[PDB]
Amino acid sequence: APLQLGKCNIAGWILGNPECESLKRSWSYIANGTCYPGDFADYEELREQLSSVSSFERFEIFPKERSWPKHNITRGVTAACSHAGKSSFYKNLLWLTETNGSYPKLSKSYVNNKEKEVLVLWGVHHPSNIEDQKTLYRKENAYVSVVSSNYNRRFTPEIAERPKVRGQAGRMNYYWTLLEPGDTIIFEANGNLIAPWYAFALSR
Repeated sequence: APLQLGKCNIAGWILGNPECESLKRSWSYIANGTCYPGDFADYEELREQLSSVSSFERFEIFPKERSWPKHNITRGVTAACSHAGKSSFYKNLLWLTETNGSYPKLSKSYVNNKEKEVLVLWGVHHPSNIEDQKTLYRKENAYVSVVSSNYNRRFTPEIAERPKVRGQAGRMNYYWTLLEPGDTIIFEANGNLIAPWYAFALSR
């Protein structure tokens, strides 16, 4: 039987758009997208990845309140993702910002210790201007590094004046990779990382 996303699409569901329900289960096919504007890398491949699963589990990959002691985990909400008439954010990601005047370099790793695949999603924030970049990340030049046994990318914030989309001039790109059992993913960044908070374990 199909997975019913109702008002949402796969992007809004899998990122955790606050308007979208967060779920083990299975389905044969899949029947509010990104509340923050941006590009979703490999989106159609992800739709196909998720099209039929035999067990699916949402799990807290990086516990929000215990993982990021040198960064701010609470101001990272936006009117673009509002909920209960208040600013909010994707339920599966975490918008890290500076604390105490600094955004130190972070380094965070996860090993898939399960006996099935793990789907990890993250984002990179692209401010519209350099003043907002400095306000949030305390430096004009930042990087996000994501490495696993078969994935290696370094992301550079693209700062540029852009049309307002859903009220926002900034953007947020979304990315993902899969981890087989025993594979390790490492996040390194000194700004702009929208960190994993919940990830997914699934089987084909």
